[PDB]
Amino acid sequence: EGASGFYVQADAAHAKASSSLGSAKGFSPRISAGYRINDLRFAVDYTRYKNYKAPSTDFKLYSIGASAIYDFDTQSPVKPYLGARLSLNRASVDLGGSDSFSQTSIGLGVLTGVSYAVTPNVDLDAGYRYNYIGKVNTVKNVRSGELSAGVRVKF
Repeated sequence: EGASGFYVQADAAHAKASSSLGSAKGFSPRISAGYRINDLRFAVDYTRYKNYKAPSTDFKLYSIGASAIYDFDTQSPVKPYLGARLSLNRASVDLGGSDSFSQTSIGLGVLTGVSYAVTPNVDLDAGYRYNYIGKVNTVKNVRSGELSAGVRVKF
């Protein structure tokens, strides 16, 4: 109805990916862009997961997501939040030097966390995301948990 407080955010994340085959640990840098309407934040992000240590079959995970988030007001620069995320997900496996990708899978996740306002234009953000990514070319019940820390600049 009237958009405002456009912004960009970068996060670093410790992640755990799981499936019916097992689980693995790694890192999940994220970049997003967004804005506020009403008291809601909307954002698009690109995330890419890598293993710390490569299993016999190494892989990467990629998503592009759309998030809707509610920020709780307190009497303070500390602001809890709660949200939901829809995503398009792919996996990668290296094959003679080159990545080869899986089909695309729709994912559904929850996000929560806390922001701190450093100044009226800059926030720090400590978060948890959980994503149900489902079935990625053969492998079942793919899911991830991510703990993150980032910076948001509302230009």
